[PDB]
Order: sequence, then structure tokens, then C-alpha cells
Amino acid sequence: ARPAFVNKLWSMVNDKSNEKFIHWSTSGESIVVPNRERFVQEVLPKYFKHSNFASFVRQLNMYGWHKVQDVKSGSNDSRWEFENERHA
Repeated sequence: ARPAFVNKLWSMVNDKSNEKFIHWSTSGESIVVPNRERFVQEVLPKYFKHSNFASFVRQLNMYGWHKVQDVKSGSNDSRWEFENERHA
């Protein structure tokens, strides 16, 4: 059956009440978390009793989602946009 994590992710990203904290890009291709801190503080607890961002990202990685590291080191860090490896 669909894993509980995915059920929760699909539910949270599609719930308009979470819009400020996590939403699909307007293209519908990536999942955007504008600010890590607000998301962890206001959204995460609603779906996972005792979790944290590292746990959330670890689960995302297993399903093909990645925050591409395209900015040189030393050259924000709070914005997290996720893109999936699997393409059409």
C-alpha cells in the first residue's frame, strides 16, 4: 500500500492551510519550503508527532526528492526546494 510518509506528504502539500509553509511550485514540478524554521515549527508537528527536518529530508531522499546544491560554498540556507530524480 502507499507508505504512510507519502500519504502524509501528499496531504500536507495539497492542504491550502499549509500554503505559507510548503507548496507545489506554480509549474507543479517541485515542492517548495520557503523557510525551514517556520515549516518545522508550524507544519511538521501536524503530521509527525515527534520528528525533525533531518528525518523529513531523509524520507524525501528515499522517494527521489532532492534539494539540488547549486550554490557555491561561501558564495540564505533556509529555503528548500525539492526536485525529483524521476522524469517523464
